[PDB]
Amino acid sequence: PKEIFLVELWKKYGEKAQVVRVKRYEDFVKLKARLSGYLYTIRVPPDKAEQLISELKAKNVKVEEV
Amino acid sequence: PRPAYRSRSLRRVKVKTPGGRTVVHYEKRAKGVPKCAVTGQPLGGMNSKVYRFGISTRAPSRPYGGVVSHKVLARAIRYAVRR
Amino acid sequence: PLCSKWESLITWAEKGGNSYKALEFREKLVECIVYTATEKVKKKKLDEAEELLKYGKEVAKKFNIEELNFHIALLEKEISKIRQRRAQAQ
Amino acid sequence: GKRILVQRRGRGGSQFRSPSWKRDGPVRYPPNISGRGIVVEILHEPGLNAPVAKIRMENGVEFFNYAAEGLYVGQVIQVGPDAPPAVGNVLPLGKIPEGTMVFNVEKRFGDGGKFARSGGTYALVIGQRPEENKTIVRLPSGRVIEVDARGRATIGIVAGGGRVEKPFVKAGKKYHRARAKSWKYPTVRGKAMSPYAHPHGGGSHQKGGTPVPKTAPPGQKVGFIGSRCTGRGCVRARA
Amino acid sequence: KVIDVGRVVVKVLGREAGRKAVVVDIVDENYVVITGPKSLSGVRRRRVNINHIEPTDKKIEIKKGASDEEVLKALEAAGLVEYMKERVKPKLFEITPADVK
Amino acid sequence: IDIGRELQVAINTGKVIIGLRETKKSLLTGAPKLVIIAANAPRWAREDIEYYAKLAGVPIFTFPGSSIELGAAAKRPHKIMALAVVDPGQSEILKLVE
Amino acid sequence: PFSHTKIVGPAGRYGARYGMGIRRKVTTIEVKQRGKHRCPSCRSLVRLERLAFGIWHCPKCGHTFAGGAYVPQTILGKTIAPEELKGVEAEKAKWKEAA
RNA sequence: CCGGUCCUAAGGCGGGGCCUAAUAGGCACCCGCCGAAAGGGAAACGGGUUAAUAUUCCCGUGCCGCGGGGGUAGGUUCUGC
RNA sequence: CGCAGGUCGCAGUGGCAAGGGGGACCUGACUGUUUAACAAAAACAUAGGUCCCCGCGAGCCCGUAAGGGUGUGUACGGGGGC
Ligand SMILES: [Mg+2]
Ligand SMILES: [Mg+2]
Ligand SMILES: [Mg+2]
Ligand SMILES: [Mg+2]
Ligand SMILES: [Mg+2]
Ligand SMILES: [Mg+2]
Ligand SMILES: [Mg+2]
Ligand SMILES: [Mg+2]
Ligand SMILES: [Mg+2]
Ligand SMILES: [Mg+2]
Ligand SMILES: [Mg+2]
Ligand SMILES: [Mg+2]
Ligand SMILES: [Mg+2]
Ligand SMILES: [Mg+2]
Ligand SMILES: [Mg+2]
Ligand SMILES: [Mg+2]
Ligand SMILES: [Mg+2]
Ligand SMILES: [Zn+2]
Repeated sequence: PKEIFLVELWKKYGEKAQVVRVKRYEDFVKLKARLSGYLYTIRVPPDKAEQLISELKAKNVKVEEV
Repeated sequence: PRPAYRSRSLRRVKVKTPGGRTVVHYEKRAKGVPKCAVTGQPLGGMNSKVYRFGISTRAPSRPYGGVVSHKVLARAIRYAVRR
Repeated sequence: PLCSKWESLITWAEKGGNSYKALEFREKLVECIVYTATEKVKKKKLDEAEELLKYGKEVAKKFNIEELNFHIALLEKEISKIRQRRAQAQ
Repeated sequence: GKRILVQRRGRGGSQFRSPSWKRDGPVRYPPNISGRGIVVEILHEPGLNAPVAKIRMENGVEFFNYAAEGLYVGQVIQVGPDAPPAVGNVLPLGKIPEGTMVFNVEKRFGDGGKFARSGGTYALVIGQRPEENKTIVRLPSGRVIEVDARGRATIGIVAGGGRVEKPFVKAGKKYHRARAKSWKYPTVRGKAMSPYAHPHGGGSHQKGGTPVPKTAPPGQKVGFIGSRCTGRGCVRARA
Repeated sequence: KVIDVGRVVVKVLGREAGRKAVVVDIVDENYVVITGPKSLSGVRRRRVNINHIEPTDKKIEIKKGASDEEVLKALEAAGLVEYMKERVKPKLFEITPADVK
Repeated sequence: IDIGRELQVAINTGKVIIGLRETKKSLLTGAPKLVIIAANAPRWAREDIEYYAKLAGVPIFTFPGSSIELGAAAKRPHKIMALAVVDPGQSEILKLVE
Repeated sequence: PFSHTKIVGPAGRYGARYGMGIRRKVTTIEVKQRGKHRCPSCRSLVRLERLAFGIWHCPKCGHTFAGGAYVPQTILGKTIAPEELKGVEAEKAKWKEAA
């Protein structure tokens, strides 16, 4: 598993993800793109998390709450 | 296996697992770093710890790279320039 | 400071026009600052963590990185909690 | 059985053989070294009697020599007839001037060197008979011998002298040296044996043996073997 | 002085080590400006520590702050274009640890 | 000629650069009148000084002692491979060239 | 004349074993072996490192060389030294002749 | 992806050759091979499961070697910054 | 690690754990080795001393021989006695 910090970098992997898992906390949300090779995790603020899940569902990537 | 672990060729590492157990992992020791062909000292930029063979290492950007140090290279270049 | 090599690599890549490498170097610089600060705070070396966080604030101002500000805010919240516990116990 | 230890030695058992795998190689002159060379290493060799220099010739051939006393790493040595007779240089005996201290002398050209190869030893170049291509030299024993003038020798004396003056204070020190050499350590006296195992073994008051002739067969040829004499009188008659 | 404008030097350290260049400017006692032209030998114009350059016997006539094509015409006047293109080859087998102590 | 006393006079009165590195830099960039090298100087330093001095046209005198005795003659408590006489103030040190 | 002993200094590790004559021989050799020597190259008074018997090393100038088994230079070895390291004496001779 | 399997050590075996009345006896020579489940040496861990296997089965997360495809940096007289 | 005070017992390193000491002679210097299954020693070995055969195509030894060990060595050395 690999960790990314920049949303712009992380979107390149998340857009090709087989699934995007979402884990929520009081201050931040972990978004985990599961690809064939790696699991890319990014911790984002909740509002940016909502925007990224909306964009991913727009691109028709599967999203699951874990 | 067991006599291979009784020998001290591998490192005995004790680790606590997420299951609450303590286990001993037998891990390899690091390989020696490259040395200068004249002085035998470790070469700068190539002395990171490596634990297995077949890992490509990037030499410093200089003529002769990870073969001789900058001191030997500079002195040899001076001798050749005069000679 | 600690991630000055990352700053120099970022500017060198941007001058050379390597946008992909510039993005990778920005990610590496953020990783440098956030990982070092988080390890310092977990070990409770708050003075070193505060110096790293001030440097990260300057770097985020210099490079326009929002994720650095967000993670710095989380770390400063943790530092405030640690200092509050220390003051209460002492 | 009944075969004595000196008879058992010739079979080539492991306790009598030399562990030459502990050494990097023979210390001999290669056949066709010439020109200038560089002293790159001075090393200890297990079981040998002197430090060994590694010489890297200008054409890439590397060889082992015994280090002259005073030889140092990075030194430039000369090999061949044109080489000056300075220390560390390898010269023909015919070219080497009289009165010179050489070492690793070759009896015939190309054998690698035979005489004056121990630490602190040297041969002295006494004379030159160029009409029979011979060089008269005095060996470390004091014996005067003729050698091939086309043979090679090194100028100087072998380093490591004085190694035997310091006593081998414990039996353990000699044990550790013997493990690197070929010696079987330790040795039982003949008269401490029984008669089946040694000619001197046996009686209630055990005694040594008088000298045996030079024609004595193996197993009988122990003790003094055809000696001209023995003792202080023999040393006096020698001198 | 040896390290002077119009002097042909060889860089000893760094990536461009063993490459020839021409000294075109003087900064101070520690630094001089070299540009043995990057199209010619491969040494881009920049400052260099004088301890990292080895001066040669050869020298050409140019003025302080001389340009790359100025150095080029000076080298072709001296007939030194191929000497500038040649790269110095060290003999690593000769060096012993006494030389780099 | 007292080499030691003249070198003291040159040190106190004129300009004498001490040290192999400073001597090399003065030979490369400055114009010293004389270079003095210790007799037991190493091979690399001896050839470096000889090559640079031959390029710059600056004479080299070989001191008749070692680095230690050169430093002692200069009254420094340390060693001296080489020195550069760049101003002979009140000394006759430059007569050693001949 | 030693750190804590009167006469048996370097041989003090042997206690009362091996005999007075043997211990005296060992002390006599070892006081020269473990003393300070003048390096043949840099002429510094330094404790040279004996890497093996006959192999000596100067920690100041890095001079590695071959010498005696327990002393860096033997009595015979001093007279037959390489002429490269006797440059100071040759300079002294030429100075005394020319002046 | 745990060991063998690979490598060489001390050493050994086979063929050619030489020796031998002769061989199934000897070996300095030449050639090949064998020789370590404690030496050197590619890469896997945690959890769960069975009456009995568990780094082997299952879940999760990976690594190595070999090969291929796409993108990219780079190259396309000449050289990467 | 130390100081002051108080206090109990027959007993305070309270159990556990845990040197008896000294003088003189013989003998082997010492550490070490030895008769697996009746002998551990004053026996053997030992460092040290000394003598002998040997300049290497040597000396000594093994093999029927081919050949081999000492020897990847060289008198500050190999071998052989005391
Ligand atoms: Mg193994
Ligand atoms: Mg290992
Ligand atoms: Mg043995
Ligand atoms: Mg008996
Ligand atoms: Mg008889
Ligand atoms: Mg009999
Ligand atoms: Mg008898
Ligand atoms: Mg095998
Ligand atoms: Mg079971
Ligand atoms: Mg008890
Ligand atoms: Mg006893
Ligand atoms: Mg005992
Ligand atoms: Mg018994
Ligand atoms: Mg008993
Ligand atoms: Mg006895
Ligand atoms: Mg005695
Ligand atoms: Mg007798
Ligand atoms: Zn020195």
